Amino acid sequence: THIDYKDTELLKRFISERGKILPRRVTGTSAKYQRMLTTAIKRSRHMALLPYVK
Amino acid sequence: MPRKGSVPKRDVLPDPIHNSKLVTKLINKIMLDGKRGTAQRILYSAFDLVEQRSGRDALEVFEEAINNIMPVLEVKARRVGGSNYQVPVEVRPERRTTLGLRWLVNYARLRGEKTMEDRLANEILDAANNTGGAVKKREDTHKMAEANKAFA
Amino acid sequence: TVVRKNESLEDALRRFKRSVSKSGTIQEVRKREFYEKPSVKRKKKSEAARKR
Amino acid sequence: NIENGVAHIRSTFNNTIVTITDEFGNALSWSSAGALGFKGSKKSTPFAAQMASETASKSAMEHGLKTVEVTVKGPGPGRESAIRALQSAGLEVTAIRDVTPVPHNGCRPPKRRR
RNA sequence: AAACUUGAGUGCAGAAGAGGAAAGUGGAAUUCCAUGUGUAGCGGUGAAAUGCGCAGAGAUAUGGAGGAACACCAGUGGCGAAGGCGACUUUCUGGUCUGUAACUGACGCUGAUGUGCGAAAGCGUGGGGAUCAAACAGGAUUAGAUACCCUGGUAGUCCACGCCGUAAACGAUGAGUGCUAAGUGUUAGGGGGUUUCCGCCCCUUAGUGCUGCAGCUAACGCAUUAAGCACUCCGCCUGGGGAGUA
Repeated sequence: THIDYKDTELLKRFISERGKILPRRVTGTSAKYQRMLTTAIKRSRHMALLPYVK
Repeated sequence: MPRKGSVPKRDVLPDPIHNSKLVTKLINKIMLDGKRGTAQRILYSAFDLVEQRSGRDALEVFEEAINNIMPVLEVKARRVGGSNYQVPVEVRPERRTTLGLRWLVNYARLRGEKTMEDRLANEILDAANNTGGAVKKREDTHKMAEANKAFA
Repeated sequence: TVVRKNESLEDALRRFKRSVSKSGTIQEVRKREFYEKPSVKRKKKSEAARKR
Repeated sequence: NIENGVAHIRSTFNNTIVTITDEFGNALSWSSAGALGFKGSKKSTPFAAQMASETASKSAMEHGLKTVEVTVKGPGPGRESAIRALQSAGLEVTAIRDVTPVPHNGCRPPKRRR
């Protein structure tokens, strides 16, 4: 599949308790999932669906 | 052996008159130059004036006077270099007993009268009444170690 | 940024001492106390990863 | 103005500084370690925070602002010892925040120190 | 003079990527200014001082301007021939890998001279100037300073166009193609086998590491990413200084 940047609820379990990114070391996702995630988490920071810090 | 561990501390023999260990330890510290009898006679004539200037028996008065001598905080120097190097450290109970006996005698030797017949007993009643010279350096330690309280 | 109430202050600190240690504040500003060279942090991150 | 405010501390590597203000910040009172006769390098101690916190809080006295909900804004040794000593004044610390400036790799920091 | 398909290249179908270039967008922080509120220091160090502040400092709150970078993700990961490349979006554009076998039919490899890229610091013509900062100024340390430390600060750091063409430009190892125990991480695919309610297992391809035989080495060590066994071509060495100097 492909992460859409509007699907906030599956995308905000990956954000931190302040707004940072959890590494895949502590989350447990794969390699290409994590960097397909991170280009969607940062387009959602830009359109205020997720903060930069809380 | 002070680096193999600790030295085994040894037992003392309590006094026959007061039936007190604390009296005999005062005998040994006022024993200048190994003379046991010529110093013990003076202590046995330096609590009769205590019992003359106060109706209570002096074995109560001794352990009441030293409590205004024995401090609760002192300074042990830790080699930190450019820091204050003066850590306020509380006192172990063995050093708590000894260091009160030390100040009681070392300022009894610097009074106006010459005889330790009454050099000693004057400072005891001062320490019994929370005053004098051996009390006021406890407060000097409690104005020095209690001023540099940033190293608790 | 966590509110702690219905307790004392010596237990809200126990929350707050580990809500800062699990954050990029103290380990971040200790890193940026001085400018490191742009090829010595690539080895500093390599030593902080090969040891894990 | 009574019993509503924001407490700001920012303990750096020197000279723990504290300014208590209202909830819409207007600098009610402040104190430092230098304002207590600590001239230099004794100010970087938790014991300096033991007195500097309440001597601004208790010497506020203009409105009776007796709640704080403190804010931490500095990496320092007397960081948590300035909020522990704030309940010596006893002002119901209810919301502790570590709002410290953390850059997004923005500017060039100064040189290494040999 | 013909014939072939493996090498090489194009198709077709899938991917992955901080590969470049140009134009936009965005947030945190730094500095400066304007304002509100507010009061004695702030700052700095092994200790201080220079410096700053009562012409309201710092601290705090809002707003503004401007320049520079892009926290987290971020990893002995990815990409590029090397230098190198890290916010986000769009346009323009280069390369690699996998699989299929349709097609071309040795079209290949290396490459002197040549011609182009090439970190930083520099230089030129203009911009821009926030932090940082050679030179420089001042305060401390020391036995002594032009060092270290601290305050301040110019060129520079940044952009545009021309240059310069050098680095411990390093894997101190040229490129190409074969062949030669294995074990193990990881990245990008593919075909399987169960099936998993998207997670493993085995085989294979191309990268990227860590161990380790044979063999090699003067010894350390290297070991399918050779420094092993071969063949082609190119660069280069033949005592140390004098010297990468006349």
